[PDB]
Amino acid sequence: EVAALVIDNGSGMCKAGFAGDDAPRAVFPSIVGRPRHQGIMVGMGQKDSYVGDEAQSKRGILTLRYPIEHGIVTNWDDMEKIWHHTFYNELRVAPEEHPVLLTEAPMNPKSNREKMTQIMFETFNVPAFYVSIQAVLSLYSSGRTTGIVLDSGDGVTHVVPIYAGFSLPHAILRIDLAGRDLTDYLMKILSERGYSFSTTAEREIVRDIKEKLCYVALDFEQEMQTAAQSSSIEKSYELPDGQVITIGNERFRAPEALFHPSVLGLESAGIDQTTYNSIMKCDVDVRKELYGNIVMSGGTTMFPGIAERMQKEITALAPSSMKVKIIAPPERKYSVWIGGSILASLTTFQQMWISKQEYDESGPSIVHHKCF
Amino acid sequence: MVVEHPEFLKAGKEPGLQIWRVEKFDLVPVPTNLYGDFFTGDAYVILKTVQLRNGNLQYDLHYWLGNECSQDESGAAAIFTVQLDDYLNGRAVQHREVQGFESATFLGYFKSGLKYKKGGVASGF
Ligand SMILES: Nc1ncnc2c1ncn2[C@@H]1O[C@H](COP(=O)(O)OP(=O)(O)OP(=O)(O)O)[C@@H](O)[C@H]1O
Ligand SMILES: [Ca+2]
Ligand SMILES: [Mg+2]
Repeated sequence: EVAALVIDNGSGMCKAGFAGDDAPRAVFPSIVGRPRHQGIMVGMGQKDSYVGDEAQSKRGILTLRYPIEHGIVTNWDDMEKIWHHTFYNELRVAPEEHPVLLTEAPMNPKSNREKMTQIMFETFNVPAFYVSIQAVLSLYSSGRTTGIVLDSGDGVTHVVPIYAGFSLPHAILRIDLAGRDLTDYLMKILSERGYSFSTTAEREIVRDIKEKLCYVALDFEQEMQTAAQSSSIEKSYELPDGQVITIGNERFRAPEALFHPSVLGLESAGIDQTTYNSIMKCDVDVRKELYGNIVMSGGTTMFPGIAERMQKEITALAPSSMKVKIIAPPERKYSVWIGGSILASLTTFQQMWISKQEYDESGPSIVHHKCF
Repeated sequence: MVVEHPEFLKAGKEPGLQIWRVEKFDLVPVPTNLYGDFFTGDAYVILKTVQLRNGNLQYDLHYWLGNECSQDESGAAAIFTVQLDDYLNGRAVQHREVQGFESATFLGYFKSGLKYKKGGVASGF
């Protein structure tokens, strides 16, 4: 029939597409831009709002805003503009014609979940709706019903233990350090090497250096000095201006903040310790399966060496007899979205949607149990 | 549970073994005469139902993942497993069975062992 629409609203990037597709058709920055002074002509800022890539490219004349902070919607007017844009300009379909599956961050407040439900039914007039926890979709994507998902995105990093299909809320832990923080951190240490990056285009360069040259060191200490005595770890980066530069140890120093947030004046356990902490809050019978199914999702887990470093660190914290296994799907930047695409395409899911009729009779508060 | 699917209605009614193959986002029964034959490019769901002394039914749900099955097949096999467990009131124990690492329990369901077959139904993607 009519494909369901699947949208994963990341703090940094929105992934949108049609259920049944193997990947999101549209992946764009979760930004809403508005003219500081709107015009009456082409190229002057005639539209009352811009979303995504366009808002980004028209930086010079717009005021950009991010309605999602740490995976939580904090500006509903702006969120609705992103959603409107997503349906009509990105997917190019009217929402009233399709079931819509949205994702949410672990531990998303109940008021937010109901507001989202209300907007979808009352504003976009969707015929069917469902909301899924991001980490759970990633777990399904990996072909499992049990595991502990480490989802490090742009805005937040969550550790979510899931047993037999159900997350264990009491054990979910959040680390308030993610990709945005890493880019800013690389921007600082690169700056202290004698280079300059402070504007958004410059920051975008640093983000590019982060996603292309950075890596997680297996043993930080020994790695450091291996850059001290050699130029074995140095790679050259060709700037947009032609000028070429050399990134050295900043390559592994930046992502190291994931293991030691202290480097950002942040007093929080790193991702390895937090994964152990979460597993420890779970029932014994479940821990063995969690240790054996540590699933990585999110762009910030894309750093080469991260799985090898997590395997080592977790092995050291777990009992010696414990089989520890780290699963890092190559497609983990889209794991959440793919999980949603699969879920919404299942013949068996067709009775799971909250209907318009149901919403009409019981309202938005039905979302919590309906999407449990 | 609010799930309406013909195979869900047939699931775990009498003691025995039931096998379904994931075929393009649907759960399709495997003919009984072929139980034991598994396509390595496919994913399947196996339900072993045993009659308990007190009259209750004990369930073991195994989702078998072929070495070459696509992401939609393994993802659906996992989700179908959770859904069936939920439909059967959660009385089952879920087992993930990867080609080459099947549990002794799973293998024990097949007297003549397993017959791997290269190939399978195309991805639903
Ligand atoms: N190859 C890579 N190596 C390191 N970081 C990467 C890579 N690719 C993307 N990233 C980073 O991942 C982040 C985006 O990740 P992701 O799409 O998972 O986040 P999100 O969904 O928008 O965030 P959140 O779930 O916090 O709401 C950005 O900071 C980006 O720079
Ligand atoms: Ca197949
Ligand atoms: Mg995300």
